[PDB]
Amino acid sequence: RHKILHRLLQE
Amino acid sequence: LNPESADLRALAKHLYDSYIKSFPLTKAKARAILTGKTTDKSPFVIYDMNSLMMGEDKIKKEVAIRIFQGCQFRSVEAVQEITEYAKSIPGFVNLDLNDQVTLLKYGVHEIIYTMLASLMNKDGVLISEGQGFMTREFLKSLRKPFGDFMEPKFEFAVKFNALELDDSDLAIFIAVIILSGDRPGLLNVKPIEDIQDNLLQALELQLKLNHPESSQLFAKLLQKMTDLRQIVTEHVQLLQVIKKTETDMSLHPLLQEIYKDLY
Ligand SMILES: */C(=C(/C#N)C(=O)N[C@H]1CCC[C@H]1OCc1cccc(CNC(=O)c2ccc(CN3CCN(C)CC3)cc2)c1)C(C)(C)C
Repeated sequence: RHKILHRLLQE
Repeated sequence: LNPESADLRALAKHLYDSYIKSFPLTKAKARAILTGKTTDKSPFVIYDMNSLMMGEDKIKKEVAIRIFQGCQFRSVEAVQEITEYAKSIPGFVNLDLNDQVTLLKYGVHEIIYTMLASLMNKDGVLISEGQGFMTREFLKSLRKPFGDFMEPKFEFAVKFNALELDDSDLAIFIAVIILSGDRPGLLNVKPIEDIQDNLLQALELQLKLNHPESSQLFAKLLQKMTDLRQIVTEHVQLLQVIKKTETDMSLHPLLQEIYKDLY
């Protein structure tokens, strides 16, 4: 469920 | 001109600076490398399987798959760079985080093929940050269906490159793509369209100022936004085919995230 994209975006 | 213009100029400059910071190899440097108008070392040319192995030194089992896998590392870094760039687009990080995800998920590919054109000519494409030049014929020659991946991106690139955009134009164009209100599954379209309306105005002023002799460049460029969507759909179908007929290969998890339920 887009865990990498979530992480890139909140970084 | 007026203070409405001025806000749109300031947006253009903000996006351009952020573009420069987010993307190491700009269209400016890329064209210098490709024309020869830089006077430092040329890229290593890869035109066949022999040149590919010999070049394995200067760029970082079956070759098609080796190229496939290296292409994944590059894509993943492109997505990272594009994400950083998006976060600099005024208003973007204030959207619902789920909508931020949806916009990137659908937008990154369209930006990738936009910016890949900066790296292309009719004969081949710079790879590995300007250190390699892989020929178009060599990519067509790869065994089916791998020889099908790049050719549509070259055909797009040759027409797109004729518009002669520079980095300062591309910076706004790519922000316009990301802030598309018609992506599947968006929760709250209005704030997205409010930002895109502004970016589109900024794009239009940029093109009038930076290409004053080139009328309807704004309209020609908007029509390419639909060409980019066709490339993406055709690309995702080819990826489906590969996923079925090359059971052994594995797709990077970032790329799985993006392509999933977009197939
Ligand atoms: C990969 C291509 C090459 N060479 C390529 O697509 N090659 C195909 C034929 C044999 C292997 C196949 O790989 C297909 C593929 C695998 C995994 C992901 C993707 C994503 N598609 C792209 O075409 C692509 C990704 C990344 C870039 C990088 N570019 C640099 C700077 N950014 C800002 C813009 C984008 C370009 C295209 C396809 C590449 C050498 C193009 C990576």
